[PDB]
Amino acid sequence: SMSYTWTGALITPCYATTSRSASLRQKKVTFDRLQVLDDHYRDVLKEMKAKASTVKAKLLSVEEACKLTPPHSARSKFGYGAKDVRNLSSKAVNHIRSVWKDLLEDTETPIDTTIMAKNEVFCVQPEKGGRKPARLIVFPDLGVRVCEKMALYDVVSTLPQAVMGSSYGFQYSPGQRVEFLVNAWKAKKCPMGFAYDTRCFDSTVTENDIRVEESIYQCCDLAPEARQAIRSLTERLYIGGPLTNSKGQNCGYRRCRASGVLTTSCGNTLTCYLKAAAACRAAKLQDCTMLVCGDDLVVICESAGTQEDEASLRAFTEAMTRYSAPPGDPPKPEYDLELITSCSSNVSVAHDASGKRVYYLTRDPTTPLARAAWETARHTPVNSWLGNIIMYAPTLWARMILMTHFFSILLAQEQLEKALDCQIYGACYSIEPLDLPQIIQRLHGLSAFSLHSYSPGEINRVASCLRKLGVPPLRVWRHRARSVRARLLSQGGRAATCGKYLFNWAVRTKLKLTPIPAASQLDLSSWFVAGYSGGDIYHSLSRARPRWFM
Ligand SMILES: O=C(O)/C=C/c1ccc(NC(=O)C2(NC(=O)c3ccc4c(C5CCCCC5)c5n(c4c3)CC(=O)Nc3ccccc3-5)CCCC2)cc1
Ligand SMILES: O=C(Nc1c(OCc2ccc(Cl)cc2)cccc1C(=O)O)c1ccccc1
Repeated sequence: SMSYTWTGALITPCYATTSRSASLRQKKVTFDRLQVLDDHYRDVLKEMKAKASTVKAKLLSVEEACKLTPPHSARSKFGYGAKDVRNLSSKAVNHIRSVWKDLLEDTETPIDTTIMAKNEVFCVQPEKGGRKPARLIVFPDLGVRVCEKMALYDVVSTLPQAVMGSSYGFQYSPGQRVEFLVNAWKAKKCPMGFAYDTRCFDSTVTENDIRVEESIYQCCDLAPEARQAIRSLTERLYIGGPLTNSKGQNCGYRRCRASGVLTTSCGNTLTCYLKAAAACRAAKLQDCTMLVCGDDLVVICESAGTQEDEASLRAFTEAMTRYSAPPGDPPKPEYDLELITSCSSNVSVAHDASGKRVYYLTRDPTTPLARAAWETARHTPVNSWLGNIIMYAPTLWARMILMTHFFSILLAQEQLEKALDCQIYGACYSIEPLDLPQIIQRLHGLSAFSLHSYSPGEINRVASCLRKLGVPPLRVWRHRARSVRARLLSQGGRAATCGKYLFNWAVRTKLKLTPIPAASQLDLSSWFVAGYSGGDIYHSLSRARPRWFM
């Protein structure tokens, strides 16, 4: 069937992407799907289902689902918003219960969704091609979104790890992700790795793929209401349904993956892993190790020879293509771990204070810098700069440019204690900048504060990027950081900890740096568990048992 059909009504609004480029994207994502399954597919599926059978899922109460709703989440068209939901207002709660009852009673009627163009900031690079069109977001009403959490929050948080095990990428912090990749690479006699990029993955997801995902969720121990809600949500929402623009006009119809449903990440991860694990068998790849994050797939295997590796890679592609997962860019075999770009990141190595080797994840900093620039210029709902500091804390660019620049602004605005929202693995987190030393110590280790001996390739990439974007050179940043550090140190408490730990690199005479005693208390239990892209998930960071002296 067609992934999408359009009435012709425009995708109306609500360098950066806008609704004007939405037409160009619609042409790309609108196509008929051709899917052929085989024995490898069926075998992998049964193996996945057997592991899913060990899961016991819980039905979330109305109160629990409401607290998971972001405060700025889209308002319902039924006279209430995210604030009313979080406060457990009578109107919001009564509507949610009516939506739930309707899922238990109605098993067939398609549920309405809103289609909208995403406004994301990308960089002005005219050296190769032109500006990329806006990505599209498809989401149901706020009421349907709360019910999705009640039925599937515990499923989508628990089931992917039980099924895929160590292959589930969202169970890893950036440090654990590097540990997984390095251990996998060094485990092979002669290693070969590749990244597989699917052209419009959400559009390649067929209605059978969605029914197959349900067959996996149905293996959980579920409360009868959860079982019926999952069944009704599959037929009425996940399989497809009608599209409505921001103005209320009928836009068309969807028969592929919705980007803004709770099961988007989980379903995409399961589907990608299933087709890839089956394709690995068809291509007859040796001792495979996979790492899957939604549509992002990386495979580390045992090399069979340059010509053989090229041949097996074409065979994997032909299998993936049959499964309705064709590539955008054809996959390339890599014989260095540092040469693999996975989740827009690559492995690099530095040294700690004692000269010991330390692996970390980095990336080209063009887009993180351009987005941080937009964020200082115009106040945005999500602060990509904060998330980049959290995720890329051990990197040369996040320490010298992002940390320095934003701590100087927070010092000037007297907003260090002010909690800001950032997206990590699709979920929204309300974090206070003062908590950054503690967070970094937990996700990356004490070493992240005393890392040095960066590679020539990494230094040159950071330096070239700064030149290309008109950003002052690294020496200017070291000078600015010494002032930021001094001002922070003088303020005491958590602010001094920010100066001492985050800007230790900026001083000629480096400090000892003992572990931060309060970092243990940080409740990070809901941090590197699962992916919730388009899931509309929110968590405010909390401290467990605070000591009076902290
Ligand atoms: O000795 C030498 O040979 C050269 C020395 C040298 C060169 C330039 C400066 N610039 C400055 O002082 C000013 N800009 C900055 O001190 C500045 C700070 C951050 C900047 C950023 C980002 C960096 C990441 C966090 C968010 C801000 C961008 N740009 C920045 C410029 C350059 C810019 O203007 N815009 C962009 C656009 C896209 C991407 C990055 C940038 C402030 C007043 C006058 C301009 C300072 C020293
Ligand atoms: O979580 C981040 N990005 C996402 C993602 O990460 C995969 C991934 C990327 C880099 C590392 Cl080091 C490790 C894993 C997979 C799915 C969804 C999202 C998302 O957009 O929320 C995110 C947040 C702040 C900086 C950078 C990335």
